[PDB]
Amino acid sequence: PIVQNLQGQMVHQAISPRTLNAWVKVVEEKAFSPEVIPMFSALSEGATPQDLNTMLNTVGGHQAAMQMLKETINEEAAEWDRLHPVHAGPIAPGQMREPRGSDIAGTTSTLQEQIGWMTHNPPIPVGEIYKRWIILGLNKIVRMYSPTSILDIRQGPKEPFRDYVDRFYKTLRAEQASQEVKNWMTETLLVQNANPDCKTILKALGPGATLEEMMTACQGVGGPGHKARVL
Amino acid sequence: PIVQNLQGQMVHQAISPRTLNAWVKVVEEKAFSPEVIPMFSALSEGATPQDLNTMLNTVGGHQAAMQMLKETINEEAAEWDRLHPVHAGPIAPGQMREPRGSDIAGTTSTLQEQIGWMTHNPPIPVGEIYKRWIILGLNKIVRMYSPTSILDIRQGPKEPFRDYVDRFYKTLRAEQASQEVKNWMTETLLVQNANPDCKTILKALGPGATLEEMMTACQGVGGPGHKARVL
Amino acid sequence: PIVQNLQGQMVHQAISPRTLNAWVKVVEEKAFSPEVIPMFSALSEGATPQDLNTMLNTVGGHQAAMQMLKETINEEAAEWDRLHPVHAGPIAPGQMREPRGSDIAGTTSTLQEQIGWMTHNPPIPVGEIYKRWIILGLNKIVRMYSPTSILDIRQGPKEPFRDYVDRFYKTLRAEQASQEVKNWMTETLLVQNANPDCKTILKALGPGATLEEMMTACQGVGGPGHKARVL
Amino acid sequence: PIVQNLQGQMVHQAISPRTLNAWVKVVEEKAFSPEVIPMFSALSEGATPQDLNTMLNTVGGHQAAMQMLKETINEEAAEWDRLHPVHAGPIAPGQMREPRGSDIAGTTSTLQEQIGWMTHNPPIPVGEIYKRWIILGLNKIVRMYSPTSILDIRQGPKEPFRDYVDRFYKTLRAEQASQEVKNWMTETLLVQNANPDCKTILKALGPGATLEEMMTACQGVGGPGHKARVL
Amino acid sequence: PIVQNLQGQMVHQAISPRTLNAWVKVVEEKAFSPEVIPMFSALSEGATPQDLNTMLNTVGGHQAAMQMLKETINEEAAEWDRLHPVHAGPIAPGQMREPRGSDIAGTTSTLQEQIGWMTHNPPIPVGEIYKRWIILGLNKIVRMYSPTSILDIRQGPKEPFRDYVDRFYKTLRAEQASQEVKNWMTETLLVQNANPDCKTILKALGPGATLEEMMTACQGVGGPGHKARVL
Amino acid sequence: QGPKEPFRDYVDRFYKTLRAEQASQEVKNWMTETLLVQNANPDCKTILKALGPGATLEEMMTACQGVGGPGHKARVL
Repeated sequence: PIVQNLQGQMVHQAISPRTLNAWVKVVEEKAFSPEVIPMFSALSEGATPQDLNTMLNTVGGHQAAMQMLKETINEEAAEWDRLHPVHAGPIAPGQMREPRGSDIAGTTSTLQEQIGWMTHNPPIPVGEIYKRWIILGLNKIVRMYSPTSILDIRQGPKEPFRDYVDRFYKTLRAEQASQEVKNWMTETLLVQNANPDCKTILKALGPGATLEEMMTACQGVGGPGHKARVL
Repeated sequence: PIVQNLQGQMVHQAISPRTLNAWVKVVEEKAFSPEVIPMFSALSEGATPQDLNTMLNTVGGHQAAMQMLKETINEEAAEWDRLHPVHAGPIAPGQMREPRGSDIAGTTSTLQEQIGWMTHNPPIPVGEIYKRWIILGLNKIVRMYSPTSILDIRQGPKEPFRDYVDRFYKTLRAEQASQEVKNWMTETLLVQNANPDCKTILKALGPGATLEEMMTACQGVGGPGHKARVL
Repeated sequence: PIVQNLQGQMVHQAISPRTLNAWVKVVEEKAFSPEVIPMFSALSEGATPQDLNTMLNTVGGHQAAMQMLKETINEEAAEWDRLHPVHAGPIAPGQMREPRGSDIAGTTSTLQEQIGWMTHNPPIPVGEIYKRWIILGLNKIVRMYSPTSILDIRQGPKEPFRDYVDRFYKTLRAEQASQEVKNWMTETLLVQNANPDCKTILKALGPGATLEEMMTACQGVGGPGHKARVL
Repeated sequence: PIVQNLQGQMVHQAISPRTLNAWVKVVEEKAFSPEVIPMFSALSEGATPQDLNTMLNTVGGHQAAMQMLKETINEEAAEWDRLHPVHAGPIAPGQMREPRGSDIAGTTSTLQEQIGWMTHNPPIPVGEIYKRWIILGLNKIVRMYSPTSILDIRQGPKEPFRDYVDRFYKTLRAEQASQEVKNWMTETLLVQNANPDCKTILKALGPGATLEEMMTACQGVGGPGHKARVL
Repeated sequence: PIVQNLQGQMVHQAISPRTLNAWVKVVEEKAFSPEVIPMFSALSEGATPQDLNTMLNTVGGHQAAMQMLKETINEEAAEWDRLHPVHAGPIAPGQMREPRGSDIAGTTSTLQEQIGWMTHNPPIPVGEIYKRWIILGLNKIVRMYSPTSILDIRQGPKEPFRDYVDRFYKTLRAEQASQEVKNWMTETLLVQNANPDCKTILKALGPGATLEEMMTACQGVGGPGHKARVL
Repeated sequence: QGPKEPFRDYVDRFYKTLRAEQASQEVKNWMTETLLVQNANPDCKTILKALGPGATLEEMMTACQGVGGPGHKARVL
């Protein structure tokens, strides 16, 4: 990845072996889990596209989903090529002819070519753009991973409040919805998908109370509430 | 976070993957433990909001607790904007414009501009207030987790003094109240929750005996309040 | 190996000891997997023959595969020497005496003179061609471990679409044949070996379906055709 | 080792503990197995006699075997005073003097002096010969391979082709004979030590077949060779 | 300890937790073995007395030998004081009062004082004198550690040659006597206490020869030797 | 070499098959050195081992004549 600042101009240096192996181990046990999307951003320091392509090409046994992500990245590349300012093709001598949609990715451009417009000309943030296109494909994969749909989720009569809340919040991560819509859904969904025992104390707490306040009261009641022999 | 000073100007540096693994791993083993709250503060050198939001967003199973913490952060941010000193509307020419409560949060703010208000014009301690709000949310989380009260922690007939004192102090970590008030209560609580036979040594020392003095006496009697080594 | 640019002339830095440990460890967990082939190139910091050769010599288990790869390299080196433009007679003093097939290889070359022709004079791709030949040999090695052929990829009466897709993707990584033909083949191969119930729901999608469109349809169906039972 | 050139004259840098750990681990996992020799060579960067001798001295349980290696190093050293130039006795003031066979090792040399003839006046190849002497002695440790011979390797009735190949390549590294002799012998050996069931298809494939061709062909043959019915 | 030279004069910088763990792990799993003496030498980078004393006091459960080691060092410090006393007492102003016999120990000398006489004036390697005494104590300790005397080296009837030669050379690690003595007993002892079957082979090999030849002859024979007699 | 087969019958078999070896002289010399020890029966292999490294056919034949039969049946007690 591109590194170095204090010791002068940026230099692309190789990915550390430990980081590559550590990433593979995370992928084994957190294969399609929503937690991977912020982890990927944190781990991938230095915006070089070749390294990002290398990370997606080194995936093991359960790789299949990653080729859909690559096809999605190509759709975004096609969007850059034709649905954004297209360009003539020929350029006036003295300019590096500027990247095409597929040149953003590893498909038609090499490491030396990409690095050239990242430091020998005013920077083009190709790695940020390529990474953003990867994140857009990752949103689809986490959405498809999801086991049960929100209307088919319901709290059992032998199911605690802790688990019911945990099932909802874990499932909510894969939705890909906006904050305003998520807040609207959350307010009624808790009452709507509840069991009768939980609903008995929840309706008593009722509208107005925020997440923490409802949770504080509900945790105090405990388990699946009424008569669950918790004392 | 933004680092460097001895080497010249400050630069925003991405967090280590080792630090991220250590955070994920302690969350995997000690998920809701009170030991996490001092540990998080010690780990988080440079409280830059974007990086802090990423650490919360990379948490596994207990997403519901994290979202309750996020609502607490929104509640504190809203409180800062409305109830803590207000800042004027139309900013003066050539100034960076002081952030509002919403701008403190990584969720509703962008990095380049955020680095600018934290490095150009006079210091704004946005990281420290954001960290304090996170610590307050963590204090709320240990309260949700706790299954028993400090009045319910009591020594069994065959349970050692060592086992009892450990439970009492582990439980005490999440009891949040005034130190002067806690001290005043504690003298009764230590004798109150001990088993009858083992309570005898605590009673024998009487008024003015501190935990060191009690522990020193407890070296001789040993175990669950045993008959002494020499009769 | 040879790396450094902005901070001065290139220096032949030795490989990390972790790289040696990781190389043995990856072989221990997954010796014949195709995922090792891109991973090997990510650990290459200057493709200098002598240190790249050390990786081949440190393998234990599947020694026969490595020895076969070495036999293949001898043929590729000979192909460069004889089937590609032949090397002329005696040269004058002060020249680097143009590399032949066995000079590119570590077997008849010395490291000091190898570095000399490689980069003391304008760069020559001696390490790059050697690295590329190794990838060609690695393709043969992973291709001899796969039991099932493309016609033997089937779906049972109780096998879900996701497992069938996973087997197809695992097989896709073992292809080693023309990409354009393979893509154009992929369009009809999946529906061919699908059982009537599976085939019937797949037939509804029709010609020219994209990978995302196909996966979206597959995600909806899930099971071994549309409507599960006893599993 | 002594390193640095572009950043100033070379300085002695102590070897990292992880290098010794890798050497000990290799010995722990597979004591005298052939993998140790390139691992030792890989970690012998710089090649200063004192630094190289640390690995020889750090071996635990198997240090008695290393006494023979130490004897071999002294045998090669005795030869440096005999088969190689004997030099002369009176070397006049102002020289670092071309060392004797016994001066190569740390036993008769002081580190400052040893480093002195490696960079103060034109470098002496002390590390090159010392590293080679250790490799030559390690190349005699192959003799210690208890109950291991090519003549004992005969494939059983229910033993797969891959087991036979594994056994053949395991003892192949212990041959210690010339490459031409190995090739001439190899043609007979491959068919000779095979079981009758797998030998039958090798006979059908017949003369003029290379190692790659035979190994590639045998993938589709399966197990100990195609099994018949019990009727 | 004192480290580096590239940035300027050496800096007193504490050891890595990884380095500290390596020392604890080696001592816990290999105790007081002769292999720990070169390991300690390689794990003690930078000759600062305080840090060397700290290494001895940070050892795990088995510290009895460590206390004896410090006691033997204390006697050596007393020997050093009386060995050099000509400069004892008053000196001309501008001299750092110099290290006396007890000041070689980190316990008697303050840290700023240690660093001052190490790094300002022409180097006095006080930590290397302290380490020489530690190595001397370790040399005493291995003799105590040895579970057998050299007079009790013998081979049982079902005991193999590999164990007998290994025991003899392992014992020679702790003998302390000059290398001539070790060579001298090797010439005559081996045929004396070998088991009847092995003893016949050693006797039959007869006068002269070297360990490589003896080892080679012993390897063909195998195990505790053939049961039947020869001539 | 068989159980009751002596060195003379065995060496004759080896030289008979070595006539049709059809390989380089250098390879034949390398094989010649180790084949007699490798293919000898346990009892008769002992003299070949006893002579050890650097042996010549003249020395080996001298030794083989003196040990006789299909090898002496080695004592234990």
